[PDB]
Amino acid sequence: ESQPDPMPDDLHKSSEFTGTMGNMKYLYDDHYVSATKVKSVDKFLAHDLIYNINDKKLNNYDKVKTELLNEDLANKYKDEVVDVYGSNYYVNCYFSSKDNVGKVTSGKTCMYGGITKHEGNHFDNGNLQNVLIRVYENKRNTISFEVQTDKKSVTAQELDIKARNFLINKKNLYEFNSSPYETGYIKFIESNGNTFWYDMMPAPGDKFDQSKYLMIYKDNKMVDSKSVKIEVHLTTKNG
Amino acid sequence: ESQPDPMPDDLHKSSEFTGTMGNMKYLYDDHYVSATKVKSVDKFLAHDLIYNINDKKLNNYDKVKTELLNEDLANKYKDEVVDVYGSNYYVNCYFSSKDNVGKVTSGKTCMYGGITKHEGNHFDNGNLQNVLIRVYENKRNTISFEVQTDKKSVTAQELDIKARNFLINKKNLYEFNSSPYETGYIKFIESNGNTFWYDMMPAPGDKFDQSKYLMIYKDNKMVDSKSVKIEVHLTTKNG
Ligand SMILES: [Zn+2]
Ligand SMILES: [Zn+2]
Repeated sequence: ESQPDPMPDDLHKSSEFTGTMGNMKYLYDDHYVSATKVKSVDKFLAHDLIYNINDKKLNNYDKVKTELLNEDLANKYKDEVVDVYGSNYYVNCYFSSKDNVGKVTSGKTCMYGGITKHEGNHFDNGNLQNVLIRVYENKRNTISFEVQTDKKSVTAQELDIKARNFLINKKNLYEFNSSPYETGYIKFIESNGNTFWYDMMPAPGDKFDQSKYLMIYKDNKMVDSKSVKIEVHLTTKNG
Repeated sequence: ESQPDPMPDDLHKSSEFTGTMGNMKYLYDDHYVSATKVKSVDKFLAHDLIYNINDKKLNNYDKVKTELLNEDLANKYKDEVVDVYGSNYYVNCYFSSKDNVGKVTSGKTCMYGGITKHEGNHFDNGNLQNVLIRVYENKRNTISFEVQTDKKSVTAQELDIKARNFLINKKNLYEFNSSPYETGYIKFIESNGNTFWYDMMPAPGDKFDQSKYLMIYKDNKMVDSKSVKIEVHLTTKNG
């Protein structure tokens, strides 16, 4: 039922990415859209939902569009009061068919998934759940830290974003020019036996497409915060 | 992330099962445990939960034990008000360490999974959701029918039980001595892209172990009733 671990050549090597690593760092360093108790107002294409989410701090947007895997997954959340959490982008972000290619977008932002039902998804006493992350550097458990969440069923996105944010500060996961690591993947292990992973490095080439990379969250995958296990496996550029 | 379709030899052939097919038929023909708004009262082993569920019609039991994949999945539902639906058995059903091998059990019954949270899992107007089942006989769509459920997030077990029950009556899926079909599998396709299947035929040999066969529900797998697709693929013994 689950997805097997990555083989040597299934992973992206950072040395084969000749572009700016700061484009990857931008997506995980204190960067996220967070909304509370909202309902869908409109749709652009059949598989997406548009929301009226305003940026409090920077005020870079007042409307958010999130793409889902298909029409079915979108219509499931169309008229639901939900909470939103995910990594947004502006380059090649379209809300209408009259938008040209290369659009940088003004007060609107785009993202994938990051949707959870509001009703019945929070802890009884208004507490926060601690999720433990185990970090492996060259098959050696160097450090372990905890991220928090107010959700019982949380998207894999929220946990991954919070895990990378910490790693950028503590271990310099992503820097402007490059990365101290050659390969890296975040693996999720559910209490129902299901496992899956995400490639933490950008595809080979001199260009980085943010909207193409964030498609890994399109499926809106969720995990039980109390029982899920998370492992980050990294390998240094040296040895 | 998902499970690939079965290869020719991944499936059980009914001609290689020299036992009584009525043992398989017994588990799906108007046979199921159904409970409403209950909470766990005790535990036998670390991965299971015992409930006070009484049989209304036949009164064959007043206590039910359901086994889950592990301690984590069990402790998740330990203090939750839940609804139960699944296929039960009595042969080799133990509730204590003082139970001998081959126990037929009196007023107690055993099952796997079949657990869903009660709060926030029912349709707004008190309606029932119709789930369409597509039947393929020798790669040919012969018939299509609908099963019903009062749950938004239903276990794969409840749907499979209801699908087989209909097929036993309409197509004689399982009979006492044998089966008109050589192979058969029920495939689930989720709106999140995940797919998985179950083998509908008993393992080769002259003996049928009901408790070993029902372990396919141990993981307590659930699907979104409104968007899930179900396909039953069968092959006749002839051609
Ligand atoms: Zn909420
Ligand atoms: Zn209920």
